Amino acid sequence: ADCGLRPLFEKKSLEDKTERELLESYID
Amino acid sequence: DFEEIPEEYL
Amino acid sequence: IVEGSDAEIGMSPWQVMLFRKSPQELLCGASLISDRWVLTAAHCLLYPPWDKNFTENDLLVRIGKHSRTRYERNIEKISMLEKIYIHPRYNWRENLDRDIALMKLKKPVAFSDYIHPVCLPDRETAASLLQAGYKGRVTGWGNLKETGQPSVLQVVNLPIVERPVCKDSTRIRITDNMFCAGYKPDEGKRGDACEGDSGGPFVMKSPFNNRWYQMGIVSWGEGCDRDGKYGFYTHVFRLKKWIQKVIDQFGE
Ligand SMILES: CCN(C(=O)c1cc(C)cc(OC[C@H](C)Nc2ccncc2)c1)C(C)C
Ligand SMILES: [Ca+2]
Ligand code: NA
Repeated sequence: ADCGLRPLFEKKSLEDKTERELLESYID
Repeated sequence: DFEEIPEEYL
Repeated sequence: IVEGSDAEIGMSPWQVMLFRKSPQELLCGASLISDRWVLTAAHCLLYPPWDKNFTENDLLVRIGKHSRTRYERNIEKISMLEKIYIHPRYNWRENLDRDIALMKLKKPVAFSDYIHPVCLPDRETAASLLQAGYKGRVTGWGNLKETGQPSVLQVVNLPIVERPVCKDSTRIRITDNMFCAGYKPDEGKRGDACEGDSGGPFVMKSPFNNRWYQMGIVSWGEGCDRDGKYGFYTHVFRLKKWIQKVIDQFGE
């Protein structure tokens, strides 16, 4: 239900240092 | 090298 | 992890360390998929050519960790194994096809800021994210080089590689239950899993729903971070009917 949502990141709307690199690779 | 864990778990 | 970096606190709260009871040593990585189930590679538990065949009482799982070697008091949780389930068609004789195993914990683990399960992909997840070029993240406490050991959990992001390149990189037979990841020599960037990282998760953050999915499990590689070689990962979605079969039959 809350799988995959990290308490210290997604739950608080904070991003880790390199998740943007992943997002940038997801071109659609 | 690994710190010992508590007894309870062994 | 070769050529990665230190993880942030709580960055991979599904990360699990498989710990040999005695002698005390890192065996493998793993991941938390619910309060009682841990996912890993079958070869972490069973690989007869290396005289490896672990049973439940040989191991512990350590959840919530960041430091490799310390007992992280009031943060980590240590769980016993109730039962191991290895894929019945795990092909250890040839190429580790279907390199997957589930471990049921004796008791539920309490979630916390440092302990939280990862999602498993459905068909659409896999179709959307398991594409060449798309990057995932591998984490672990394994070796820093093919030939030290990290003080804290390491992370590296690696792109999924086109299947013909994967195939052309090795003499081992590749199956549809595997994928490979890593940079090509001409890409200049580096990184791989290494000894000790087996069984850990390859995760991707869905840009559709903001959730982390475990797409792969660290499986086999020839060396670590060698140019022109790629690490291989068990394709989790392709094995999801088995995962679901096990959890539905044996879950609480
Ligand atoms: C080439 C023959 N095999 C292995 O040597 C092998 C057998 C086992 C049991 C593990 C292994 O690699 C473990 C290694 C830690 N895995 C990596 C994954 C991604 N990158 C580097 C290493 C490699 C298998 C059967 C294909
Ligand atoms: Ca080949
Ligand atoms: Na490589």
